[PDB]
Amino acid sequence: QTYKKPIPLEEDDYIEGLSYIIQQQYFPDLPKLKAEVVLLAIHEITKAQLDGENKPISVASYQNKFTSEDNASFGELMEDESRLRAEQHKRRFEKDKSIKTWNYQPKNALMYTPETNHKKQSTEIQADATGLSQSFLEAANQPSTDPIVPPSVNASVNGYPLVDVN
Amino acid sequence: NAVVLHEDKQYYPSAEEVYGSNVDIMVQEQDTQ
Amino acid sequence: IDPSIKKTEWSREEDEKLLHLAKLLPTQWRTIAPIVGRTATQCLERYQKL
Amino acid sequence: FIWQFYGLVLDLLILGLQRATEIAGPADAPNDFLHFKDQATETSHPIRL
Amino acid sequence: WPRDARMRLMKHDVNLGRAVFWEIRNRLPRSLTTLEWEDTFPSVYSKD
Amino acid sequence: EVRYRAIMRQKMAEKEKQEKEQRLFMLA
Amino acid sequence: RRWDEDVVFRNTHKGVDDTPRPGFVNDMLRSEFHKKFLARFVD
Amino acid sequence: GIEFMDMYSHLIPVYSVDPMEKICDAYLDQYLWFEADRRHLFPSWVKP
Amino acid sequence: WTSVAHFNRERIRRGATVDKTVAKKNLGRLTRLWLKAEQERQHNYLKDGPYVTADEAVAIYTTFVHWLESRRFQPIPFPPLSYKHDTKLLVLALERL
Repeated sequence: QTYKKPIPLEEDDYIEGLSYIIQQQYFPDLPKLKAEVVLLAIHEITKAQLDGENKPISVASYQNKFTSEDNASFGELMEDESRLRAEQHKRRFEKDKSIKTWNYQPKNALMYTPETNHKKQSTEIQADATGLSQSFLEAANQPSTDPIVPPSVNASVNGYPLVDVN
Repeated sequence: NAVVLHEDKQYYPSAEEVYGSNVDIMVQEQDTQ
Repeated sequence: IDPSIKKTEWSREEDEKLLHLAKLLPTQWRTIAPIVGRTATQCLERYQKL
Repeated sequence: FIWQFYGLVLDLLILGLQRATEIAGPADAPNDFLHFKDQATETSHPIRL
Repeated sequence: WPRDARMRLMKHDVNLGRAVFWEIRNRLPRSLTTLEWEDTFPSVYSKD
Repeated sequence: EVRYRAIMRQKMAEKEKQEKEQRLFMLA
Repeated sequence: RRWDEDVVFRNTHKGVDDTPRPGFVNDMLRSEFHKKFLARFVD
Repeated sequence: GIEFMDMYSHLIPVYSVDPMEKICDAYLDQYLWFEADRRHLFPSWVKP
Repeated sequence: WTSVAHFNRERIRRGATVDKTVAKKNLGRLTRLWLKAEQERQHNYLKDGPYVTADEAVAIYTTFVHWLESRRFQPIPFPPLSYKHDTKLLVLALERL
């Protein structure tokens, strides 16, 4: 389930589909909020893929299957210089027998950085955590405490009155 | 599909992978006497 | 000065590569330049000209 | 400056938006350095300072 | 500090300090930062 | 989203001001 | 918990461990010792 | 240019930038720090 | 080379040496070693893509946007040609240089 290639959608289909996935998760109040101001088939495929499971799709899964046309046109463009330079690099660079010494590899681990050879998934995200509800922002705007009396008045200080003679 | 961070990168196979499971792999960094 | 610099006119393949990279990494011309094949100043001037 | 606001971003990750708003206070009337608006907000979360 | 002024390694307090470090560290993505236990010292004040 | 919410907030403030104007006309 | 359910990221360090002990890499520049040395003496 | 300043227990990386670019960066630094303080960008727990 | 660098830096950190030449030599060795490591790290970053995933970046940007709009932050504008404090900021910068 790793080798599967993304399908090359057209751009405005890709961005429109991408924009929908973000809005359904990080800006859930956007569609309703559009109405107060005034007053394609791809996204249908994504919903129908897992109609049984109500879990909305994520940004990663959308881009793990759907990719734009330029992001897929650029890949073939860059695959040519890699495959073209392969031939360029390979041309630029009784009885008894003779000595044999080691094995030769064009890329060393001493002069060039080597390759890689070593359940791995985590970091769930709360979408509601990314914004502040209007109800909460109302609460943290209301002054409220026990007012402490000033030490002195017009003439008691610390409560005990200033004594006259009379 | 996961990304490997630079600190978590491993370039070389484990000694058990390269030598098999029938060999005693000893890593004696520190003295015992 | 150095001969490695390609001062010829911009081919179409490297032009689209430059467009794609300039979209991918906003600013950051010193890293776009090696992938495109030209120098950073050449890439920036070409993008501005486009 | 570049570091000081990228590290203000990490502050909201560690604290969360509600606790950050409680700690910093209103935009028009910001709190003191290590003081809260009232004891109701101060004691409503384990994070004090 | 002279001991009897350091932190007393009570089981509950040690667990609480390590739990706080664990939670706060989990709050941060590993891609952009991390917290090392060798640079962190959570000091607990309690009845112990 | 921010620009839409700003429009909505300013329009709700306009609603408050116009209803306050109506109430001040009604008190007269 | 209500007190930790506020934040964005969770379980970011769920599957991490301490260090490869039996690993002996015959490369002084990629061994654990060198990485620790560079992380300590360069700040 | 990049070089390290020896503290004998850790090394401080020192970056040497071009003169005119230094002047432009300094002006941008001053302007940004002055503007941000006026507009209350940093919420009082950032230090120093 | 690397073993000698390790040994001499540990000796310098303890404080066992007073040679000026040894300190300079070891500073050079450590600068070279750190630069090799840093170059490898940049190469790996280009190879292995952005370590911060798309989901993390979107969440961070969204939370920062919500935080900024909660405080009604007014974005900093480009310094106009007719700016009152231009000379004062300029003189402060020149003094610090």
